[PDB]
Amino acid sequence: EIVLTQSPGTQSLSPGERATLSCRASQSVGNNKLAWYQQRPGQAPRLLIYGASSRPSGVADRFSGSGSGTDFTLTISRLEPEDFAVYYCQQYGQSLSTFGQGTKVEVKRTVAAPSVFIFPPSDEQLKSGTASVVCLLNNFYPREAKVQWKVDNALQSGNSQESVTEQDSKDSTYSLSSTLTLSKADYEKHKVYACEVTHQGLSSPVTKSFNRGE
Amino acid sequence: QVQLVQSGAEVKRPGSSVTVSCKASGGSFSTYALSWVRQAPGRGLEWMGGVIPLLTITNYAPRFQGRITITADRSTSTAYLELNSLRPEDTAVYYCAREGTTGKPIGAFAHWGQGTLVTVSSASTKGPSVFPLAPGTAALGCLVKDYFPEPVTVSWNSGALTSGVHTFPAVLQSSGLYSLSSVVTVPSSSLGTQTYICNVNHKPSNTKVDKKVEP
Amino acid sequence: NWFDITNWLWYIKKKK
Repeated sequence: EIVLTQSPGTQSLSPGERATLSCRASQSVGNNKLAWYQQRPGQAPRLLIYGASSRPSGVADRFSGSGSGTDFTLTISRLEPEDFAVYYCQQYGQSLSTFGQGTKVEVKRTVAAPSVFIFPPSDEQLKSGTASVVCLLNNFYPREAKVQWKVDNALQSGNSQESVTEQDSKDSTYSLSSTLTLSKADYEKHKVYACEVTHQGLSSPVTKSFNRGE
Repeated sequence: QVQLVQSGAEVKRPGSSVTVSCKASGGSFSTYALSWVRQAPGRGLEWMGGVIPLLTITNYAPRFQGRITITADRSTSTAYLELNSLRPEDTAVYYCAREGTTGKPIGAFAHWGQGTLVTVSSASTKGPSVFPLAPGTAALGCLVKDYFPEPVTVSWNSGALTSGVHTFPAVLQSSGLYSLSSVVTVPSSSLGTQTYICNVNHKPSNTKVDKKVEP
Repeated sequence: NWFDITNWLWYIKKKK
């Protein structure tokens, strides 16, 4: 099996910049049968380059493929807004075809610390026997951020889940939401619910908290 | 122009087998290679195998060999993927993909179907509860909890409010049910005067809720 | 390479 390595897995670049994406194969790819695809969230992949360097009609000539053997490159001569997307390489020079793990080309912008908000459970939800507490980290950059829940100063594990939005098409930030869930009875055994947030843009962790029942 | 149209989303129980279909129109079916590629949630593309219909010649990735069958029916220009012994890690969007032409075939996949979401789960259809996330700048939102299967869509103020709205990807809970949240930031000064309503639509359960979020 | 089969088919179909 030929292993295709796309590294780095993310590149943060500015609109109008040149991008070069590498694909390295663990062994020589037969007849330069190497393709590149673009994929946007919610869409099927789209073929940009085949045979290492050939471009289908309809594909913008700002995309160009080069290389041979084990070292292939997709170059985007000047990034347009729609070029911020995920790119995959694929070799089909042996009957076992394989894909690279993909490289996400994302918009570089200035660092923005998260704005943090905490939400106690609604009265409606509590009436049904469950308590979800939500922490929102809004409009930050870069994507890396961490949230920890503390309940009466005890670090929580296994009772939360989180997810992150796609990069915002207007301000190029990310947001993250985390939800802590307990039974109503367990929620009522504790007083202080806090979320503690770490991010490059913060010089020390930010905590938002509430006291149950206020 | 070649167009590939796949069958619709399916929920499958663990251990079952799924068949996904791909119907082609607009080109020559028999002499071009048709592959299946899947993409698990938050993961990359994975090539599974392919078929050349005229020759009944299949080619499967070793990972799937013994668990997959790909077939083609010229009479209806349809290709089929069977995947057996399903497990939770088989939850994915499955795409059919046909090689492009210059005509002369190029090997690489120029033509893609729209994808088929196959969810492997023991969960039953269930509509969500919609709870408020009650509110310089203020944040407010809705928590759309415990539904199955995907997807849910959310708008604000019947689509009139989009600036500052963030609707998060669903998470899969230990119960096998999904949850997601949608938030918006607004002026603090606007909270007394302006109404904020989250419109949540979960078609499989016919849950269509318009929840007013207040201080 | 299974991925070269249809190219071969195209060529033999063109020729004769």
